[PDB]
Amino acid sequence: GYVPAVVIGTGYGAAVSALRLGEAGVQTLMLEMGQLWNQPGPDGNIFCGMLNPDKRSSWFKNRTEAPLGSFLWLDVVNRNIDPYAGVLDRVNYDQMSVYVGRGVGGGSLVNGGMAVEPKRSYFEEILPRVDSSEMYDRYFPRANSMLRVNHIDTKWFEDTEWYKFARVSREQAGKAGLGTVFVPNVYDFGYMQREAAGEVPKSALATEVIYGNNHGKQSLDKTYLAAALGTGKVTIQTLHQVKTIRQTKDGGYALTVEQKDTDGKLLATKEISCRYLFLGAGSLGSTELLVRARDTGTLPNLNSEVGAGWGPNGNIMTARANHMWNPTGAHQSSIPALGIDAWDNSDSSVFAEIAPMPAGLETWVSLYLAITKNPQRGTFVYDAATDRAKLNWTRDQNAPAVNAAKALFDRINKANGTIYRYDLFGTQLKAFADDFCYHPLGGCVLGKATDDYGRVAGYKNLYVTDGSLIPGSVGVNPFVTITALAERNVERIIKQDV
Ligand SMILES: Cc1cc2nc3c(=O)[nH]c(=O)nc-3n(C[C@H](O)[C@H](O)[C@H](O)COP(=O)(O)OP(=O)(O)OC[C@H]3O[C@@H](n4c[nH+]c5c(N)ncnc54)[C@H](O)[C@@H]3O)c2cc1C
Repeated sequence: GYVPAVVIGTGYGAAVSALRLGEAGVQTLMLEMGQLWNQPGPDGNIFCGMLNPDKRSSWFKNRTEAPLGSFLWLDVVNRNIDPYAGVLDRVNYDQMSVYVGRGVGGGSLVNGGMAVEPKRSYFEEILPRVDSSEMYDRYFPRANSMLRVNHIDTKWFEDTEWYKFARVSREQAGKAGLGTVFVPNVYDFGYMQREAAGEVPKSALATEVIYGNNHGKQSLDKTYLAAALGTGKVTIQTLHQVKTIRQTKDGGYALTVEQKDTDGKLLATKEISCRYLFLGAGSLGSTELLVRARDTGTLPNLNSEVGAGWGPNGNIMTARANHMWNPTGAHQSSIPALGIDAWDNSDSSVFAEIAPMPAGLETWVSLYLAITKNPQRGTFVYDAATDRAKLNWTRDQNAPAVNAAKALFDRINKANGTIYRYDLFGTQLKAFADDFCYHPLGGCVLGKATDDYGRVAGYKNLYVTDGSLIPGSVGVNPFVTITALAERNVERIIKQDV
């Protein structure tokens, strides 16, 4: 049927949008292709941990996979599984694998919780048409509060075995003249202290994050989406995937929406129409919907920028082998707390999170997820034969990102007399993982495919809200930027359009 506003997806852009729509009195339906994650499973927990993956770990795969960096220790726990509506989706393109969350809350279910504001001078570089004072004065603070960002206690951090891995890389980096920074998070650090004291059920301290956290992590279902539901004007329908979007003859938008069960069986195909349509399906999902709509003729006035301008936030993973006298610990909190900030907006910039590893025994490995400044961009290109967007990104397009990450970590290795690991990513000697992405950005870039508030060019009352808006790079973990931009956008759209 008809509903005034429809929001596609339930990640950061979607959740912000729906809350503010509901507070404005606009009856809003959110359509989420994944599950509402609230049913205890066979182990009594909602989510599987990284040491006990099962079908809940994976969106329609037939075998579990080790977390990137940890195959050498965690392939032993991998098992065949039934394809199921699990929480983490590795989306494979030709030369890039993009990891995304599937469920009510999107990537907030599976992410590391790291809540980082971009450097203002970099924000101003990447989005020169956006008023940066309103962002820093109003919208970043608003996002920080609503997301429930918090800060680790420094004495606890210094003392606990669960962060030895972070302290080891801090000391090594310091020998190279390189500084670290604490990383704010939406995981409750007070709860985490109580986990270490044996006072509450463990989650971060029980090798959970990338398939969800059973405790501690304030994902969007607890924050923005709970508040949106609280308005009395928002509902969420799950296992509902939007397939097509058209402008109806009488105005507004009509959607074809497939309802499936958790085995992927098609239960129904529904038509849902609306006055206001907000896309929050992610960099991948929103862009795919719009490239499909353009190239199959259902939104024929979409512009040529739809699909363009994608980048992986310069994501590169690498690892160093510590000296035997610098063990990183068998017990590593699954939530990172420290990063190395070597980001000065130049082409050598690196912001790298000191990543835990889940093996649970001493490996001497330090793992890092680097964020770099690489101008290369890909394009999503509709394939009408398979009805899919294809991302045309080739691995050599990540050479600038690898080069920047390598130059930084070479400094650390030189200062400490250490070498890289070469065996963490596959059998072939490869120190830098250069064909994954946790932070997809772009495809429907703000001011290119849309106006400066995410209004899709060529259409009225059609909005994009999410990581597809960002021009390929933000220099930090992206969800705070997505959230703050979405706060800015929906406030203006409600005032001017609704
Ligand atoms: C392993 C991992 C670690 C990460 N760690 C961090 C971190 O610590 N800090 C950080 O800042 N970022 C992190 N990220 C990235 C962050 O989660 C991501 O940038 C945001 O979740 C993107 O938000 P969007 O709203 O764009 O989008 P997203 O959160 O991906 O949500 C899109 C939602 O739309 C749903 N959907 C898609 N298509 C459709 C459709 N056609 N119909 C219906 N529903 C649909 C989809 O299932 C999902 O629930 C991480 C991500 C991963 C995968």
